Amino acid sequence: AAQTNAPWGLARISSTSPGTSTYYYDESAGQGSCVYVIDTGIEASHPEFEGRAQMVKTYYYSSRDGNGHGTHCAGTVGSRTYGVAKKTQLFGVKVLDDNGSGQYSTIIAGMDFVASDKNNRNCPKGVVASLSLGGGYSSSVNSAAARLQSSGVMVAVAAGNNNADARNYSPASEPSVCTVGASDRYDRRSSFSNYGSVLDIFGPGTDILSTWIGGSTRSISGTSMATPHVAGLAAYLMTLGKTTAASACRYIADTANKGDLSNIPFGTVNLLAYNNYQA
Repeated sequence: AAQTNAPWGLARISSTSPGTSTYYYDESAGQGSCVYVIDTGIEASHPEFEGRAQMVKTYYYSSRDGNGHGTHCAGTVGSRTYGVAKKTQLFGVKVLDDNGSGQYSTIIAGMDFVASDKNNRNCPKGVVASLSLGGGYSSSVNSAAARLQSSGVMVAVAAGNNNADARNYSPASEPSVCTVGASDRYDRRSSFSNYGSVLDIFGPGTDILSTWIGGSTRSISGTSMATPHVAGLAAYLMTLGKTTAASACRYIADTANKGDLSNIPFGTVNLLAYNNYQA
């Protein structure tokens, strides 16, 4: 399948070169997979989600996304126009308040929630969790992310936006999950992207168009935006049967575009997520 005039990041993940604008992908499109977006919520009523999104948990007075961040990330995973995996099922877990903040105890509870809640959902092709959040190093936060991964969920986490070594941030620094840095449309490391040996992969993160609250759209930047590209890619590849939740991060690294990014610090992987789709 081909989506013309796609957001640059979608085109990038199906291309061996920057500078194109059509996204190519197998029509299975993540059908039969599920992606949890652990964030500020999801505006599931947005036409872009087509009834495939739902809120399943909140720790606050509402499950609604009063911020937009979670809706944007969910759109990059799986919206019809802005999403990588256009037929996946999206499940929202609101661990962040409408200011975008959350306590680590709540975030940990949300991760353990997903590890159990997947047993209440129909995801025959597999389960992914996208975590566009983080703060300073916490062994308890890292352990929660490790549990979620161990339970059979492909965990993708943002590297962080400090232009610093991600070893000092959580859950970015957890070795067993997939830690995602950000790149721009010219294949440069995004100016704010964290780096370091704990990164597994880069995805598009600068000037990413996706869904927003109020049935709208906007373009924003962050490792928060790169992470759902990788989460959606994992769901897509799991639906194709090419990999599993336990092996998808390694598979994405195996099949990535290699050595094509600029300003990658020595010791950080130079790997850009790529779907290897041959139309």
